[PDB]
Amino acid sequence: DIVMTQSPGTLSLSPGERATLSCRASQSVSSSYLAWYQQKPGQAPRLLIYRASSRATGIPDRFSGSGSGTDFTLTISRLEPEDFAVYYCQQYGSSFTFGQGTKVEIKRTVAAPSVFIFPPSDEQLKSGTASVVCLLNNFYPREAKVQWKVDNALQSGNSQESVTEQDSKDSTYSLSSTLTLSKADYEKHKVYACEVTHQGLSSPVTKSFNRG
Amino acid sequence: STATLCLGHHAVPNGTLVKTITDDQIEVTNATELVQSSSTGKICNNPHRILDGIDCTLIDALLGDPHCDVFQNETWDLFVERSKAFSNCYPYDVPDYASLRSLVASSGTLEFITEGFTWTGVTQNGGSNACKRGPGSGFFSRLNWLTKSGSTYPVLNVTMPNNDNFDKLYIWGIHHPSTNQEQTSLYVQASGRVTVSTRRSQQTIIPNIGSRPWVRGLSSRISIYWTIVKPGDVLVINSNGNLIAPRGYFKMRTGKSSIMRSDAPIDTCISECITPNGSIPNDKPFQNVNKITYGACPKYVKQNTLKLATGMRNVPE
Amino acid sequence: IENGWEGMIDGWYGFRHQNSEGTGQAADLKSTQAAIDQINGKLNRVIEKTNEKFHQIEKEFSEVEGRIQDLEKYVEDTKIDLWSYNAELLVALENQHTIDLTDSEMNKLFEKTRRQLRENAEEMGNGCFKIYHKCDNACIESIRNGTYDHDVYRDEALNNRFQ
Amino acid sequence: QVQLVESGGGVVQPGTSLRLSCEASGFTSSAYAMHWVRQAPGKGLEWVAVITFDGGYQYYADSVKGRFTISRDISRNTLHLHMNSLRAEDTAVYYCARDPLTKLLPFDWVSGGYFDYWGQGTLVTVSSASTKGPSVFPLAPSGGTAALGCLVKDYFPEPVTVSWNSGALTSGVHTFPAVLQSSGLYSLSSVVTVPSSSLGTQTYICNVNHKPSNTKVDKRVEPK
Ligand SMILES: *[C@@H]1O[C@H](CO)[C@@H](O[C@@H]2O[C@H](CO)[C@@H](O)[C@H](O)[C@H]2NC(C)=O)[C@H](O)[C@H]1NC(C)=O
Ligand SMILES: *[C@@H]1O[C@H](CO)[C@@H](O[C@@H]2O[C@H](CO)[C@@H](O)[C@H](O)[C@H]2NC(C)=O)[C@H](O)[C@H]1NC(C)=O
Ligand SMILES: *[C@@H]1O[C@H](CO)[C@@H](O)[C@H](O)[C@H]1NC(C)=O
Ligand SMILES: *[C@@H]1O[C@H](CO)[C@@H](O)[C@H](O)[C@H]1NC(C)=O
Repeated sequence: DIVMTQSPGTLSLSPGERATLSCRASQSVSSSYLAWYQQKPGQAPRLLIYRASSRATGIPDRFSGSGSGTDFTLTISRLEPEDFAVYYCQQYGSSFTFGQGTKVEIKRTVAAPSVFIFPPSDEQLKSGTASVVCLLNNFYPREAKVQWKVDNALQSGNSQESVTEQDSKDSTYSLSSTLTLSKADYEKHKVYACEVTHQGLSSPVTKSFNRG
Repeated sequence: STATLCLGHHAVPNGTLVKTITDDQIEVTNATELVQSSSTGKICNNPHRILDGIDCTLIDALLGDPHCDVFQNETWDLFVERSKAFSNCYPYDVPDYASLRSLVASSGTLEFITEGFTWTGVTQNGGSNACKRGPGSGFFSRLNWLTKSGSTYPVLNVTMPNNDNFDKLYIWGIHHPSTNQEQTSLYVQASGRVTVSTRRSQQTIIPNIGSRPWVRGLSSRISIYWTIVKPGDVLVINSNGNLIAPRGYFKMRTGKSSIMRSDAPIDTCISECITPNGSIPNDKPFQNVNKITYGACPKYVKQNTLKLATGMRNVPE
Repeated sequence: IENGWEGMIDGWYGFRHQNSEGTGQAADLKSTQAAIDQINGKLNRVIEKTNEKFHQIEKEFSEVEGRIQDLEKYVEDTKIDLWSYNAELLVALENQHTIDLTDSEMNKLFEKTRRQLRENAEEMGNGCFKIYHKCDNACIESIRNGTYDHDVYRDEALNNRFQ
Repeated sequence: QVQLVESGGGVVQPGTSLRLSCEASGFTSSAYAMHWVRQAPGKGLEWVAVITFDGGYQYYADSVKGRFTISRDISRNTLHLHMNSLRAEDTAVYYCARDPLTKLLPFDWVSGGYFDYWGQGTLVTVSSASTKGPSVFPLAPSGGTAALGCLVKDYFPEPVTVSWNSGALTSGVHTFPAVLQSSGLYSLSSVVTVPSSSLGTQTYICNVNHKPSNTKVDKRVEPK
């Protein structure tokens, strides 16, 4: 079973720059039988290259494929705003197997997040549980770290989060973090805090509230 | 001691026979079939637009035979003429019937446009009990049976320009009375004459009086003719009797339309190759079903099987 | 060779050894893949779609008509005879060449092996090699995986061979 | 031209069975090798199954061997995938793809081909959860110029839709991907930033529509 290993995890480049993605194999393929697929979000993947270097019909001249044996690369000469997407590679040298995918995102300038914290809704707590929400609004790059602290007691295992796709105008991310607690545990403590650390912040920013 | 290293190839107990340039039969490990020889049995209603004629022939539908009025303004990729089709109208015949059927089938549309003809001097909309529509007598829906008005049948000299950017197909006819009595009693002259013409082209038929075998009551007939008028060119109809006038034109198109004769039922499925025996898949390069073909099809060949060896020579012990 | 091995079910070409440790059977993959790759490309050429044809001519008739019907018939008959011959010739060539290429693929596997065992073995004529040196299950798989050095067993194998 | 159209996914309970279908238009299915390829949500592409043009061989990924059978219907030019003994790990959108290369394929370790055309996908959600309607709760405002939103908790299955003032408010809106709670139910948040001097005078109503349960909720958001 040939395994396909793509690098890096995410790319990031400014529009107009040259991109270059890597695909390495666990064995030798068998004829450069290596393909490349593009996949915009919400769409099926579309084929770009086959046999490692042959452009598919209707693919612009800026996508080029290269490589042989074990190490293959996909070169995007100029980066047009249509090219930001996930790129998978696939071998058919032995059975069929897929890479893990390289997302190429837009590199804009560093953007500090704007932090908001939202105590649970009165209606919610009379149904047994209580949710505490934290907003990290329009930041870049994506990597951020939120941490909950109830009465400065570092919280773990009870909060989930999700992130939006890179915004289409300002190319930023936004993050939502939800601290599920029981009604029971909630009226024990007073200070509920959400602590954000991110490249665009000199020192960690802490937003919080007391109960009532 | 020592060691022994043996090389070889696989084999199988039962392999497949195939033909080569020298050997007539020769076993190999596997083979695939290059000749399609089977049919589901039905014609697939996609991707082609199939039109089931049912009890109508394309010409009847074209002309306006009452039970073929459902087929008005109709369109097809492939028109299917069933074998149960009959005529139930005025007894006609078309010189060059094959060519009319073909040229229409290729055009793929019975889209008719009625035109404002003016037949001053004669009685329009003639009918017959051989062509019942509704309660009483009737006619071909796309044809105008003209007869005398009063005691007179004046000489008709009407004209119709083609001022559109496409081609006009006109269908018209002439009438052949069984007797002289019927001739003068309808078209007061003793010998009729129709001359339909464009700028570049011209044809003119004289009617022929005489008894034909009795069909649906009549022993007289109609002869169907056609004329095509290109843009700028102009139609001129000229007759002092026995004319079967055109009510207008069919629009002419050029595309992948045609006609086929088949009694296979139509079904809702996909298939790109159509034969009289039903639809077939065109995966293989050759077919042995029917020489008659429509769409992307394997080529008809005489053989019912051609095995392509898909493995090495098979030698067991 | 001599005949094939119905007991091979994981490949098309391969080895069978007899040694000190036992007797084994392992299939060679690259040579199999080369024969499969060809026969595959072959198929791609023959199944390579068809020709679209829509409104043609009529090929059945209800009434005798003479000259034109005669011509319409002869034309289609001629065509069918011609595509029939083409089809009959196609499979014959494709098959002769198929067979030709699959036994040629054996003769390049066997010739690859002979060039490995420079002179540490002689060929019996069997489609087999007499190896003139101790060769465990680790040793022959060095022959299989192409990773065999002859200078190692050279001094040893030249001995048993020559006396 | 050539088209692939997959059919017959949905919410179904673990262990049960389910058949997916792929209609081929523009080409003969019997002239091509046909694949199934799936994509768990957020995750990447995973090959699942192949059937030769022959119908002669079938090969599967180990994660579905035994349980998934792939079939073709020459007569209807359609491709099927029979899924047995489903489970939560199988939850993905399942693609149908065409292979212009693989023709001969007699072992599970030989070369195949690339995927020429792709369908658009059909979603398979494998879960024990029952269809629940969302409970919509507010997120009240408190900065320079502050923010608000709705919490849409405990619903099943996806998707919900959220709008603000019935579509009148689009700029400055973020609706986050729904996360799966351990309860097995989904939950998401929608937030928006707005002028702060306008809180007392403008009204903000989030419109929540979850039609797998025929639920539709309009909640308002406001300080204190
Ligand atoms: C029959 O009808 C045609 C009408 O088309 C008459 O021909 C026209 O003659 C005039 C001159 O008299 C020309 O200027 C027109 O252009 C002609 N029409 C055309 C070309 O379409 C013809 O005179 C009529 N015949 C009779 C006996 O009335
Ligand atoms: C000849 O081809 C057929 C397929 O067209 C092969 O049949 C398959 O064999 C595998 C195991 O080898 C089975 O698991 C499949 O279910 C079979 N499918 C069908 C449709 O029969 C057959 O093995 C081939 N013969 C040889 C000698 O390789
Ligand atoms: C047929 O179509 C033409 C134009 O499309 C229209 O003028 C005519 O009235 C139609 N007649 C019928 C019976 O549909
Ligand atoms: C197809 O029909 C023709 C005549 O209608 C017949 O001679 C031929 O055997 C048929 N082929 C089939 C049913 O495969």
